[PDB]
Amino acid sequence: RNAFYRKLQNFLYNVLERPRGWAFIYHAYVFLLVFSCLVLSVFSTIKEYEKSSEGALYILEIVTIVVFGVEYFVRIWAAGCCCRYRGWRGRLKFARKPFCVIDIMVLIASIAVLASALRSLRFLQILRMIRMDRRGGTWKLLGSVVYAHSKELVTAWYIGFLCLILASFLVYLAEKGENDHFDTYADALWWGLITLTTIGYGDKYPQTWNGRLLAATFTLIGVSFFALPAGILGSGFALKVQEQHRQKHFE
Amino acid sequence: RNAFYRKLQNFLYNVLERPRGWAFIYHAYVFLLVFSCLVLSVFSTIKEYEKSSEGALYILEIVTIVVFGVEYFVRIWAAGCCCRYRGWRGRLKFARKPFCVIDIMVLIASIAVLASALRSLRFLQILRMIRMDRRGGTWKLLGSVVYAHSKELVTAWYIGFLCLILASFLVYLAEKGENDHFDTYADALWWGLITLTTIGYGDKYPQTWNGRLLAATFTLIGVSFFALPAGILGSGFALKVQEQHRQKHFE
Amino acid sequence: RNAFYRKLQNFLYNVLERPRGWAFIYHAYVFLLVFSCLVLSVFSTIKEYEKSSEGALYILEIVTIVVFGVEYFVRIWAAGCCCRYRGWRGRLKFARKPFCVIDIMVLIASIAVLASALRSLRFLQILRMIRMDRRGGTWKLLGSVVYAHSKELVTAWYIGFLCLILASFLVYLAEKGENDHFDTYADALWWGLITLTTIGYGDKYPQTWNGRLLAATFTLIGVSFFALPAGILGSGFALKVQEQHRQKHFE
Amino acid sequence: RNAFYRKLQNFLYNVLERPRGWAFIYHAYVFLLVFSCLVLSVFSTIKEYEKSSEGALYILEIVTIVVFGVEYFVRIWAAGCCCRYRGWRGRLKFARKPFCVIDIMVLIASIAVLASALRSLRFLQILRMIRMDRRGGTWKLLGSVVYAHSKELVTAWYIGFLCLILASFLVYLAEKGENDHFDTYADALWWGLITLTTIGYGDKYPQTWNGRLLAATFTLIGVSFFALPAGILGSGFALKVQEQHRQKHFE
Ligand SMILES: CCOC(=O)Nc1ccc(NCc2ccc(F)cc2)cc1N
Ligand SMILES: CCOC(=O)Nc1ccc(NCc2ccc(F)cc2)cc1N
Ligand SMILES: CCOC(=O)Nc1ccc(NCc2ccc(F)cc2)cc1N
Ligand SMILES: CCOC(=O)Nc1ccc(NCc2ccc(F)cc2)cc1N
Repeated sequence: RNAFYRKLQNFLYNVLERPRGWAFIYHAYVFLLVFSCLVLSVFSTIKEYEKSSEGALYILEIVTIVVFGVEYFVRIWAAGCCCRYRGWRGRLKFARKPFCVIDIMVLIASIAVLASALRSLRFLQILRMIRMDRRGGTWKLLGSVVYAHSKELVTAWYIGFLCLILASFLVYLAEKGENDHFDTYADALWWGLITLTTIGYGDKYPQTWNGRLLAATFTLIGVSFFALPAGILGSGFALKVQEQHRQKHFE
Repeated sequence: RNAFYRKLQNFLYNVLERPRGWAFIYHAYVFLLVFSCLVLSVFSTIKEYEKSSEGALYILEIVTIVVFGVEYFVRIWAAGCCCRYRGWRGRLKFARKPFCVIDIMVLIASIAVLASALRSLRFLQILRMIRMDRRGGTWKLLGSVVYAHSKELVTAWYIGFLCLILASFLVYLAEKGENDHFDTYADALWWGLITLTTIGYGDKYPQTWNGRLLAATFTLIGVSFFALPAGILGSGFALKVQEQHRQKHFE
Repeated sequence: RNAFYRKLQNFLYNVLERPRGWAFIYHAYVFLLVFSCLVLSVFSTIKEYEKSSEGALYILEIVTIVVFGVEYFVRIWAAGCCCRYRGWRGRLKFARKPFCVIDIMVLIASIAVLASALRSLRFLQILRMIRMDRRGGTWKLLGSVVYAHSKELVTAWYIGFLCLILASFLVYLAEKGENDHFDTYADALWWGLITLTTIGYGDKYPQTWNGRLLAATFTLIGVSFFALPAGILGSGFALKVQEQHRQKHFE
Repeated sequence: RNAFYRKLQNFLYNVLERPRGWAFIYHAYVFLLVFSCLVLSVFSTIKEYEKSSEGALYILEIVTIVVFGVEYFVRIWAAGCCCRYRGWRGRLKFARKPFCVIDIMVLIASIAVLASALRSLRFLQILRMIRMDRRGGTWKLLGSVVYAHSKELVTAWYIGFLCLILASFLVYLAEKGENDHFDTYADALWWGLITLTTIGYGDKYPQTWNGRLLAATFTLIGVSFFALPAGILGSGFALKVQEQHRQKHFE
């Protein structure tokens, strides 16, 4: 009962901790439970189905509190696999990690809330989602690629920003008298910011052929400068994965 | 009459089966007949031209049933080219393939429908389109490239999802009292989901300068995080074709 | 007066013909005259400024007919530089090229129109724009890159098309009774086609939480599959220019 | 007091001038002061909060004039580090640079305005933003990448422009009689230009099944040709940074 003790310790703190193979199954399904619990929290908002959803939602709240209670327990046990955290002092200190203690705090809030309250449960659910990280890996990856392309990006942010201010001002001048949409500069900026991202709600549009004519030039330019940073970062991620691909195919 | 027998067997089960050269002509034109049959099925919906289209549509239904009846026949014959499926047992078992039997089932439904019915014919037409694959090659290609970029993508899905929930909640707080668009959280989420994809129907827009001010920041961020996965996959497909290009230029 | 004869022949049929250096100046400015002539043709449409624009437009029509008359003359003369088309037979046959004869036909139509008419002049102006090519180089380049990526693209066109038909049908079912936007399938297809491209006019939007819920899933998928082919072709052009870059840096 | 004199000269004309490390902190924070001063200039437009913002804005105007006055002073002093501009003649001529003299002119306008006026201060603030460059580096980078891809781009601009004119004309013909949106060609062009960029305000949309049918084809094409140049330039920037990456990893 030692090699089984020690084996299951290894593979469990493989799955619970940094997971490799089929542990992504478990990490996806725990994501599903926290996620669907957040969704039913949204169904609580509709007063026409508030009572029905609330019925099922306390129940799924039951299961979610039980799931993460046991997950907290099980990880603390299978954390014996750490060669630095072993037996007494390890497992008595491992729950002292930063993420772990905030995690137990979020979990205990989950515990009491079942023992104005819904604000608390919506937020703790969100921290389950953000609890997905435990490392900030996503933030690290995004920061790296944003850093590598700082000159190209800042080129796009500067030139796009200028096109916004310019086009908004011109349209404001041409359509300040004959239109009620463009009453003050702040309205012309809302209009510029909402066309250049190609959202185009339709609540403010120019209606004199001068406004149409000036928007039509800075539009053709600006809408393509607001769409660069998505294009630049998209290519950056793909290129970076190709390089990590080959580098890893060797080492 | 053997070498002609055997020649036309080869080139026909080249064209009907895995096609190389001018067989893409035939596969495109059969796609046209199934496609245009689906379109006339849509024209059936307009009651102002329902009768005219329905007139022509039973006729093109005639041709389509005849075409695929003969295609079923001709492929079963020219399937003698299979070195594993030869004469009796092959051609008597080749129609036992999974895709082939579902194909004959869809075809026989086509046969009876010309012998509440229009629901059946719209669906069988759809299965002609999905019958285009016979291999799931498109699904394989998409799955490969989605798999290769799982870390970059999940970075985008996580950070975009957070920006959605955050911006929707802030705008909901700033514009819950002075506006009828944002009545419940579920409305604020519909608004967030429809601006961040830059659809912008225009049915819900913020109208207090607090809502405009908070949307204008998470908008500039979010609309570019919802547009990544198209950008990442787009670069992924192009890069992958370049690598298959060179690799094949050798081997 | 021979070396000057022959020199200016060379550099002129350099500029007029396949241009290298500062001949792009001339080709841009001739593009400006044809272009601005088309624009004033559009100003003719507004009856409030029809007369003013029409005033200036016959005048710029004067200059444009004179410009291209002389260009036709000058190119036919400087075409002596062709080692195959020399003196009598060359310059007497060079105007027999396909593009040249259609060009003289368009020019002569320009001549007579100044000697229901505006339909003719709008069209001939368009053929000046399309006359920019003379080779179909742009069509060749686009066809090459579309050809190279046929498998990735057709993956996107197939999967996007399916998502359209599917989402439109589901939304049609959920919102056929409680809404006047979605009356027939053809309306649901117009709605699907206009959200998935993220145009979003706002004339048709779902208004029952079932329609919002089903659109919100196929939206998140579809809007990113309709945006691939721009992303794929965009990366394709950039990659191809890098390869032609290095290849030419050698040879 | 010489080595301290000379040391701080070096590191200061490192930070103020071409900055390397933590000088980006200072250059970001000076960007914040000019930027937030522009924003409060916009809050001046809303007459409901005009007085409150104007209150705080003269104050932040105080700090901004003092900041750039001292920056002008301090840079002129620490400009002794220039091996060509040293002591008397250098520091007496260094303020004779083009950017420096326009900068002092903008600064002195800032000085007098605190000693119809708001038009002047909004513009000078803008020139602080454009003063960020001092070199046109962003313009240089954009021009380089636009130049490198001139053939692919002009392919996109030509083919997209044709699709615009074509689709707008067809829709104009099909929906000129039965609709008030499309009254003249100029309206059909506004509609075409605003759908093809996927803005889609919603003020003009086709409403006869002929207009819907013709828009639906040139839409599927055009909206993807208007989105190329963002895609091409996006890939161009990313590719170019990868090449500068490796080249610099060597030299
Ligand atoms: C992808 C990460 O987030 C983005 O890079 N997005 C983004 C950021 C800025 C801009 N434009 C410049 C601008 C700056 C300030 C302003 F107040 C207004 C406009 C465009 C985009 N797409
Ligand atoms: C291309 C294949 O499909 C996509 O990757 N598309 C996509 C998927 C998700 C997101 N955002 C995150 C999100 C997640 C859940 C939610 F309920 C709401 C938002 C954005 C896009 N474009
Ligand atoms: C860039 C050159 O043109 C494009 O490749 N564009 C494009 C073509 C098709 C699709 N979707 C599939 C579809 C097919 C048929 C239909 F009737 C409806 C939808 C999307 C885009 N963007
Ligand atoms: C990124 C830098 O700016 C752009 O390249 N943008 C852009 C420029 C033109 C076009 N279309 C062609 C056209 C030309 C003239 C016209 F009067 C109307 C249409 C599309 C885009 N996106």
